[PDB]
Amino acid sequence: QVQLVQSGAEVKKPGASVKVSCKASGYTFTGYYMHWVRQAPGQGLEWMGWINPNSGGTNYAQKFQGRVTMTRDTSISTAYMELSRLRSDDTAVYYCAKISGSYSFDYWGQGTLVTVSSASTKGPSVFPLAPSSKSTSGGTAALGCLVKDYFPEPVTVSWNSGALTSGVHTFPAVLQSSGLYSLSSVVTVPSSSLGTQTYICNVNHKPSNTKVDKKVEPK
Amino acid sequence: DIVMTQSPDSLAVSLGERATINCKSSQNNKNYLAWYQQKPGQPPKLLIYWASTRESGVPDRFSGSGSGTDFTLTISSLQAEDVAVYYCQQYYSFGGGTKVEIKRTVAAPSVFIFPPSDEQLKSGTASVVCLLNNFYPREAKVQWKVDNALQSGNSQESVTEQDSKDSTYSLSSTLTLSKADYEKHKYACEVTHQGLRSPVTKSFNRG
Repeated sequence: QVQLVQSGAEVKKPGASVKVSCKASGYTFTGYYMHWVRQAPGQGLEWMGWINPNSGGTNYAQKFQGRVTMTRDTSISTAYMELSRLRSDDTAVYYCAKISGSYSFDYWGQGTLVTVSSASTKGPSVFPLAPSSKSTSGGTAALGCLVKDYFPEPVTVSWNSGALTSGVHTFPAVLQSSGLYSLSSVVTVPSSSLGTQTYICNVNHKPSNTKVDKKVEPK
Repeated sequence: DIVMTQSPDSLAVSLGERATINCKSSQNNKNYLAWYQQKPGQPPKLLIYWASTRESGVPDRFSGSGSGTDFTLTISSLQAEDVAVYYCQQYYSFGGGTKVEIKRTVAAPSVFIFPPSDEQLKSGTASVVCLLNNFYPREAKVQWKVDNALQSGNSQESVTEQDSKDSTYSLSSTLTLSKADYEKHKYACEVTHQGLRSPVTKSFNRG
């Protein structure tokens, strides 16, 4: 079983460097070139370079020449990608991928989110979106929670500790001009439930070690 | 020096029907073209290499064809499990990606509006949220009105991934004002969508 296991998400300020690792197992590490590919949020895939793990020889995309350094430690079957002089547009999920004999990437690391920003880590403020007549249509009421002004990504939201999954919609976060993210999570329920069933949104922002449980009450 | 262009950028195909994605390159006898599927939060998954060789474990409904400069990923019988972004790749170039979604019958949004909470108002800001729930297709027009004044360029929208169960979308539109701006006015979200015979407006008075 081939696995490529990358290091965890990082947050960096403009001008800093980041180093991502990629531990290979399940095949002969030195027998296959390791490549790095990155993907900015919502955008496409961008190849950065390769390393020959058997020699340390490298080749980098011209866009990254002079800022990227790829190395490997064969004793622990680990490839490394360092990107220096970071700017916010280096915000991306960085992937290591093992090339195959067909010059395709058959195995990928799970990705490492690197956020490049001057913003400081910050847990969200969680505000109810309360059901009322103005969020009631044909026996169905909508309610939700507004998850505002957090950094970095990601946050997870559940409802009633995961017991409520039907009708739940958690929206992708938007990045505000302040540099902070905000999203909403909503659920639609039978109106007849509003006076009997408690609805609680569970908001988890592991980067700031913030968990918020917000009861959302009608009117 | 090699540039890969995919066509179309986005594609809606009904359940069980055929989806085709094209990729043309800028340019042993192998074609060295790969197709990848990527779902949110996951690395891309290799589907096809050497232009037409399926990776073992990839369902037979995925097939690749093409030679020279022009290549095609075909999905026979699209399943909801196939909703994803697909990428082609030649050497170190990737196509820009093609979003594939399930096409389904038109479904009008249910519209809901949420005033700012007092908690937020005490913090100094006021977010008004307009929810468009379970609609199809994805195109929807959300207009904000503040004392009947049409709002432009001061709201932010976000749209879910297509719901695997009913193939709909939901959309949130957030009008954010300072507490001071919010107090200066007495709030409506007007929704236009293919499934609505006439626009739906939800409104509330501050207070």
